[PDB]
Amino acid sequence: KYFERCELARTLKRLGMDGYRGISLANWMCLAKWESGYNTRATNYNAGDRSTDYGIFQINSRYWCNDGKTPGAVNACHLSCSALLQDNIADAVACAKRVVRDPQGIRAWVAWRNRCQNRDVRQYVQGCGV
Repeated sequence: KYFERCELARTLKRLGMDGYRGISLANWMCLAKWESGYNTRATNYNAGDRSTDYGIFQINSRYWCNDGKTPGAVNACHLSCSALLQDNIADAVACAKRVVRDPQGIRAWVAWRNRCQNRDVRQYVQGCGV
């Protein structure tokens, strides 16, 4: 499913993402926007290392979820990567939270550094009632 901007903002807020490990909702919005365009079905195969990025936050199979086909991969979120392809994003959010509990925090996603860090991300949550 492709979420509408404010629909996603409130969906993430209800799932407890607002200020999680000090990360604002607008930061998460910017991340989902640049990672998948708010598409829970988004997928990207990385031919270089044989891994795949899954769902709305494009979480990688090498370390976070298990798809059974990534060489020497781990499953830190303890989830089948299929769970990251559901319209319901509760599991993807649980995993995104797991990712940010590590040292890097939101910096785990290079796209956040590229397109959200030190950027004006207000626009992502304006008018959403969050």
